[PDB]
Amino acid sequence: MRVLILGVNGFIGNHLTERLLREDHYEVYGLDIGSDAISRFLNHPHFHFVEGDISIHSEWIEYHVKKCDVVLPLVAIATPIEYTRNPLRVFELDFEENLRIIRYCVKYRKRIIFPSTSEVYGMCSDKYFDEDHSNLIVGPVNKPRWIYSVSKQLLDRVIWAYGEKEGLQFTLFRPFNWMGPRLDNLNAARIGSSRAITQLILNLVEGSPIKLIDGGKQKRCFTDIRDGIEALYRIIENAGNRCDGEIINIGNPENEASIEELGEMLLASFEKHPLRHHFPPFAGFRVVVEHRKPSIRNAHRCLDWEPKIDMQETIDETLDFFLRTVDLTD
Amino acid sequence: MRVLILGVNGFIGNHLTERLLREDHYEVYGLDIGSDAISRFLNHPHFHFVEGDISIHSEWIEYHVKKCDVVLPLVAIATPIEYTRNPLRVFELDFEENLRIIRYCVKYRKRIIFPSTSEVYGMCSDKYFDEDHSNLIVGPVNKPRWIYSVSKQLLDRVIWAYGEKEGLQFTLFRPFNWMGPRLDNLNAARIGSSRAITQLILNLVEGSPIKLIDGGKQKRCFTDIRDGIEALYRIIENAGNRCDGEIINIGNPENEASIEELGEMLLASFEKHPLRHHFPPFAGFRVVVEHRKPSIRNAHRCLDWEPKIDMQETIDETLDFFLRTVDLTD
Amino acid sequence: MRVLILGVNGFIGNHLTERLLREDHYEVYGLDIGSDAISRFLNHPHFHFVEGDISIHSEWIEYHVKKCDVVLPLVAIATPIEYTRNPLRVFELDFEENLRIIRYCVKYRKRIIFPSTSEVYGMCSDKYFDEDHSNLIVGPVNKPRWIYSVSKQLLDRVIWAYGEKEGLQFTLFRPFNWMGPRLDNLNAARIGSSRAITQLILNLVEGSPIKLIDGGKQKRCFTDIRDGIEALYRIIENAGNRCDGEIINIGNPENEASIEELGEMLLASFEKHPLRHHFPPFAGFRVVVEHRKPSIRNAHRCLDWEPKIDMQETIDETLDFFLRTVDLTD
Amino acid sequence: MRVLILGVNGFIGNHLTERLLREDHYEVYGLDIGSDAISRFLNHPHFHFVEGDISIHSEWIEYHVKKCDVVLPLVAIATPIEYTRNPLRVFELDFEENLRIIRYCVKYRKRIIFPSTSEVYGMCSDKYFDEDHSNLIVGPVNKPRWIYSVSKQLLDRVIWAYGEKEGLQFTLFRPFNWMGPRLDNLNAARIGSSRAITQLILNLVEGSPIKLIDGGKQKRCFTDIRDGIEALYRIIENAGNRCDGEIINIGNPENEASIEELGEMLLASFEKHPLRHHFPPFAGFRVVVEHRKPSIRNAHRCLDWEPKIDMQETIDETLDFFLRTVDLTD
Amino acid sequence: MKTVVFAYHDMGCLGIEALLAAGYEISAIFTHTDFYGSVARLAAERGIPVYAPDNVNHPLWVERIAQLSPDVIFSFYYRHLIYDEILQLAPAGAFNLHGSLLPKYRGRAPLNWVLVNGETETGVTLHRMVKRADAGAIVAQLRIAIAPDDIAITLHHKLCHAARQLLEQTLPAIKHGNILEIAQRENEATCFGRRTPDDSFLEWHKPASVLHNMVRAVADPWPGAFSYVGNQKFTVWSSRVHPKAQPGSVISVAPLLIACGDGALEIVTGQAGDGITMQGSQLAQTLGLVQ
Amino acid sequence: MKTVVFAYHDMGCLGIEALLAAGYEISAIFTHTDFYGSVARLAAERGIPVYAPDNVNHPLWVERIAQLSPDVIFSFYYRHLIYDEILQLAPAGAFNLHGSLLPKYRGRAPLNWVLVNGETETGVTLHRMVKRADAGAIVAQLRIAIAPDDIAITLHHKLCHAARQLLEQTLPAIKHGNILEIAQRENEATCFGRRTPDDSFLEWHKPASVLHNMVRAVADPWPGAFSYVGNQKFTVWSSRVHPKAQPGSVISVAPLLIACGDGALEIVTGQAGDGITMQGSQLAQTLGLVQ
Repeated sequence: MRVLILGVNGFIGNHLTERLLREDHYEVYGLDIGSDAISRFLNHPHFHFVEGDISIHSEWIEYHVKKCDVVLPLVAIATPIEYTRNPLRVFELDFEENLRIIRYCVKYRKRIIFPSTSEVYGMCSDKYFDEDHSNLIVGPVNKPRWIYSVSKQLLDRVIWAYGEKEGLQFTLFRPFNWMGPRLDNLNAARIGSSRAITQLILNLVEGSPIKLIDGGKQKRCFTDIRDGIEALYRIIENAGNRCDGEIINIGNPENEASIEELGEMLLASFEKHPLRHHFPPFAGFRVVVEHRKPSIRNAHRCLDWEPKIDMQETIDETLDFFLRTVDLTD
Repeated sequence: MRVLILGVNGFIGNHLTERLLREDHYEVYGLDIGSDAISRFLNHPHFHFVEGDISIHSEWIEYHVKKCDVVLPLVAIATPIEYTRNPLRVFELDFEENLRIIRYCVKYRKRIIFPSTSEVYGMCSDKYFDEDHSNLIVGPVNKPRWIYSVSKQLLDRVIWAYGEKEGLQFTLFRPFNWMGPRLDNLNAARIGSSRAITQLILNLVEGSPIKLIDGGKQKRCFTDIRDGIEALYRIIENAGNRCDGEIINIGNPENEASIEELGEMLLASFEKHPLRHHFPPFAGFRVVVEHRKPSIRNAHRCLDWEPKIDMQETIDETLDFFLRTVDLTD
Repeated sequence: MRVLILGVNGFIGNHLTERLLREDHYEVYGLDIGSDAISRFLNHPHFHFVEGDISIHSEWIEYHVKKCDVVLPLVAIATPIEYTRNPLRVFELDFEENLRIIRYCVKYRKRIIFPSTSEVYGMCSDKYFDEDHSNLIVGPVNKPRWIYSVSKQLLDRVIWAYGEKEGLQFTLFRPFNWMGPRLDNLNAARIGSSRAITQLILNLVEGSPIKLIDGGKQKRCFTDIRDGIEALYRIIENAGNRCDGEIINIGNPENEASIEELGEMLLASFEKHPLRHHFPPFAGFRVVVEHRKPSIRNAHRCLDWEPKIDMQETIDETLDFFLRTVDLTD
Repeated sequence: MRVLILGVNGFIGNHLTERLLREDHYEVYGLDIGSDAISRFLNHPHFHFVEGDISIHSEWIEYHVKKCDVVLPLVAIATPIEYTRNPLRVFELDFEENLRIIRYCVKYRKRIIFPSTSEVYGMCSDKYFDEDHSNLIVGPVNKPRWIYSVSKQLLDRVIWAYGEKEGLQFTLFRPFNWMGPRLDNLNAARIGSSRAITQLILNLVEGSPIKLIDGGKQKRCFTDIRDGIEALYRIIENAGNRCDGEIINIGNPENEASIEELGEMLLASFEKHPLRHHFPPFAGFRVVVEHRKPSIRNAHRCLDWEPKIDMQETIDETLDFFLRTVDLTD
Repeated sequence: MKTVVFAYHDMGCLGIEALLAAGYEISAIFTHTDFYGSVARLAAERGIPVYAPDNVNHPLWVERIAQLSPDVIFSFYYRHLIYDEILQLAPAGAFNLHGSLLPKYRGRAPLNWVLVNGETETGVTLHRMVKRADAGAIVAQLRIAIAPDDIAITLHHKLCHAARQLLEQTLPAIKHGNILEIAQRENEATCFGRRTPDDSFLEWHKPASVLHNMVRAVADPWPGAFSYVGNQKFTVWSSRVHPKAQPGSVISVAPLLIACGDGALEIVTGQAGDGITMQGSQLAQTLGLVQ
Repeated sequence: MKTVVFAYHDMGCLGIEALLAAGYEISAIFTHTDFYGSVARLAAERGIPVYAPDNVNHPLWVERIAQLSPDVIFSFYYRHLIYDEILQLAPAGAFNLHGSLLPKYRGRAPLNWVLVNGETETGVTLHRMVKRADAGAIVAQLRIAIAPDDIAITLHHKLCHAARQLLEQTLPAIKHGNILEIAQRENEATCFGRRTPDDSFLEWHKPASVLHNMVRAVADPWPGAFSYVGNQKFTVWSSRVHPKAQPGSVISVAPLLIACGDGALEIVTGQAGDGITMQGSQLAQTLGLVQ
């Protein structure tokens, strides 16, 4: 129908718009300060870009909320530099006006799909991993850069409150380290950038010797974008109205692999890339949240949705893409 | 100097005012919506009441902050059921209005002594309780009790941030289970009334049978207001300039008593109570967290304070007080 | 009708109130933060005090402007140290709020009686000081205390603009070096007295040797509160309507005296006054803008005013007052 | 770096922008209601126009100040008739709004380049115009029509205050009658159009006889536009970090020239223009501040700058160009 | 031989230089988080690891001290508290140097009250720590003198030199083993603190010698002995005492002389407000003082 | 022979002491508005009034200079330009001490400009002023060498002793009367631009020796040589050069060496961010660098 995505300029935002363009009854008006990541889409008639900044314009975003039918918050800072420089500014800004959005949305009775952050677990050591009944662990209070992260969890609670006093339909949804083509840079203020995988890309492009940090036995999992985006399509269509008030998670337990094997297939995909002649050779190995298991019971009970695509070939293709599209701007 | 007490009408407020009238350089202009409990001290020449409510007045509070020299908030919701009846109101009152007053004091560089709550530790599993190095625990989302407590803890965090980036002079202090004359009523929204001692007030005065709740082994620590207010004097005068940017705890660790011994010496001090023949006898016994020790190293280091009054004296003379002040009309 | 004199707690405010209570068709509502100096007139039936501050209070002043029928701006900050440490403070209070009241007065067709300053002449080289025909000389730009002062002059110019296109009913009046009983306190930063006479009172009370600036040849003019205030009354009813667009000075040019004869008169009254025995004596004279004569043509032109009360006898009553009313319990 | 110049559509603004277009690290955002004068350089990739008006948009300008890095105000009204018809409009526009902008820039720590006017010195009798040390002579009191102009000088004083307590990095600069191509019209609200040169244009195009004002011997000075803008370029890069909080003037005192000799050299350069045939001849002579010296000590103390191009060549090519670009739509 | 020292400030720096002069190695230097030669640069020249945690009251630093196993622990003018919960881990004990003569003359703020009387006999004590803080037995104590012409900088130089030649003798004592202590009086023990800035205001009713010690205690670069007349601030840096009218008036202007409770005080140098320091006569000229 | 000197900082104080050793009397000192020795203390102990006006380009201050009637002007490392407003009062003229090989690279901040080439031959030059500043005859030139191990503070100290021992026999030269000086060689004058922040950023293409001398010159108490990787800052307080490698690659870990345009560099003293100083092992532990 009518879709507003606040924070249109993003990685996941770009893929979400790209997949919305397949469906024929959707008008997309995307507002954000820049459009570089979506520069291909500008010419497409049904998408309309809006230069703006949620920190400043107040009635104007509300005018968007009026004109549309569904509103998608997507803004968050995942850049470490604001944590170290002045975490209080990002804490006051990227937190409070979000509640302004929630209050305006509940006043206008608008449909809200908010992306919760994966940082609320921290380092839970309890055997029985839970999301609504287990406890959360935080480190020493002496540091301020985690003040903001924990408050994000509080924000979720606030949305929950809005349920029992007016009955606003709310969806707390949580992507986990989605990757694919069109990655982002280090300093990009976009969520979805797993520092582990990005650091691996840096180790590859720099061509430094593969640093086996404690042997590389740490395990990771990865997800595909499009399967999640189609899940969000089924939420948007609201099959059975079964997504209301339920926290939905999207993750693949089975692709539970250590860093070592990841590196083996990583080199097995890199050493077949033709453009290696612009690249340093394989420098050789040199020795120097343990597990997140996603419960997909809610996903089945709300959508009957399952994942289909495997990881390995997609990671190889994304690596080959990011090696072919190395910035020509020397 | 000039002292402003946000919510001076209460247990702590009344005791603080009464002891502050012992000194000769204090002017007290106390603002709150009610003044019944301070009817005795309203006539004192330098004590003047101000009918107010921070939820409505904005320039009034900032006026009083400017004209005064020290500002002390003292308001907090001690009502558990109010956490559930209309949680939105408590969220809108307890969080951002106080954030506003902290920001206002920041703009004015006023010495702020903030009354943090004892719920900062919560249910930490570590035996050696710390204040700035141990872990913190939050509750399940479906249980609403934490929506207040945890958020309160977060506000404390915010004040600390205003330290290093704004140069705010902050004094986080936490009251632990105080008692004394003029006990709080059932519905008073002022802290300073332990659930245990209040429950015993119901058991005795209401004449309920004494519940032998699982033997009565859990143990609590109690404090006298006099030691605390003497401490607040030495912080207001700021002996040695050593309390700047420090977290201070006021408590009495050594005298820790279980419920059974509490009830036993309560019955002992009750059997000598003079007005007994105007109050019906006991109806017979009816048969039916676990550890909290404070670390008061910083208080000793920055103030060199020791506790004086020992519990049973306060307990029996306060029980005698609130037994003899039963309305004699009926 | 209704009279509002903003800045009631002061020398000129108190004497203005005393004069106004001599006539029977005035109601006096005085607004200010303090009431110590006019506490003699609280019990008078038609006196009504209201706490206020133009810096913070906004609705109270506007509501009074609506209700009253004549409005008198009278208070000004004259703290020297505030000039040097924080010029921004005096700029942000003393300028814009007053411009706001002038603009409200325009919007509500209200009388404005603004106390312009007499210090605008500065160092005019002509033997006969004029206001609109002689030249003016000012000091260097590097001194900070004129930074505020000069803006006051510009401020006057603004109301002058209101004369031409819209014809606001305005009157700029300049008191020149006034005196009278009920002297200001020593540490009070309030205008109303000459610095020469004040330093002379200090030279008497502390018994310091009087420093003869070039022999004490600098000539000044002095006025009495009664004559000027009755003149102010006859400007308040604005007889004949002819005072519109008129700028009125108050002074006694004939009563022009150097410091030397002030010292002679001071010694004459001091060596004669009997209660001297609780004070230190004088220590002798130590040897160490110069002439001001303003025009009073407009006063005759519009109102036909001629001053009555002289200079020496008023010193005798004022000095006898400030000698006899010193609290013996000091 | 990022530069935001308020009032991009003008003589000085256009020149400075086109000068900046030779350095590759500048992004230019130019806000004004009009864009006719910038009709060529708008297509330049890094310059972007913004329809705005400081009287109405408030958050919009401040958002620009945030996203940019340096802010340069350049708007001012130099229309004498507007000083009389509606002095209030200019009073609250050229003073109030920009004062708010200075407050904003101070609040968020932004470097400010402020344009002052040379008319503040007046008629100092010393051979060297001093800004903080010289004396001042003023015009008649009874004329308020120019009160706005001296108001601007007061604004400079405010910036002065900003020095001593905040340490704001302000750079006050004063044009002394620059000249160059793309001059302004009669009703254009852009400064720089010296009455001498403009009067010369009108006396040629209208063909009126030359008024030898007191024989046409009154002196004037001129400056090159290039020298001014390269100066501003060196302050923008702030060579040596020695230009912060410094007062810099740009002038050519060795160009002391009377109206008569301007007439003779400009004619001696203009009668060589081939296309004169559509322009009326000259009609003879009819017979009909006064000495200003700049200080260039600070210029050599900071930048070591000195002007190159010889003036009459500038004036005649500019006159030739405005003669060949006569608007055909008249 | 090798031990983990906890040091801070120039006292700690001098202690490091002292034990280095005898060939002692430092496993780690636990100092607080921070013109003189930084001990960090010296330790980097020696290539030895350094750590500066905000607190040692964790099991982790407990196990650092456990498996580093230091052999003797010192305390040079430390600011942060080391309470007995850490003193338990010390195998051989802890020895803290403090600049007052134990066990006599204790109270509040000893440093200034030994300046008030200008005692020719003061002392510095190296002492043990026990369960009762600052109550351990005296290990060694040394005597020093105060000259009538001493300024803060020069007497601090004297105390540094005193620490030098004292440690020169304490090092052989410790390397030889335990040294017999000298007992104290338990009925004369306290816990010391600090003072307040408001003591800088010059109460002219005080005696001339007392005012002399007040001027002495606030020498450059301490904030200074400040006083206000009317709305004008000033601070006095140096003065003398010299041997009429009612006390309270200024007798002479050049030089400026002030009457006091007993005798007269002659001000050498003072600064008026934010202006530079200058001698008394010009100060009295600007302040408008009279003879 | 009473004169008014304009002095500032420790070369200024040193010039005061040298002039006092000559016996010259200073009517007043026009010092500019302010760890170095403040002139106020010595002026107070020896009793010389000192005036610090915000500006001297006024009728009243020049009237003061006219009434005092100085006979000479001295300049010790002055910053501002001397326009004829000061040149006219002097009967004998003005003379400036400058630490560079004039007429090369004149102007503000000559310290880095003279250490750019790292000459083993540099010193102090006295010269006279004329209407064009720094264009009068050279009075004297004094030479000293810099050792490869010299640190910035030791160079400053050596300049100070050199200034003392130079003034020691330059003051008699002007005492005895005028001397026929040596004129400047104008054929050795050039002009350049400004300095960029990149001089702080440790870029890796220039050879090791030049940036080594810069780093050892910008040692403490100067800000130091600081550079960033990723989002992490560090500063190199000192280093040494160890001897055909790919620039940008990490050569070793223990010890650790950095590849550069020529040779290899080794960090021995340095600190990351605002932390304590420590050899590069702990810095590479936080950063994560391996060979």
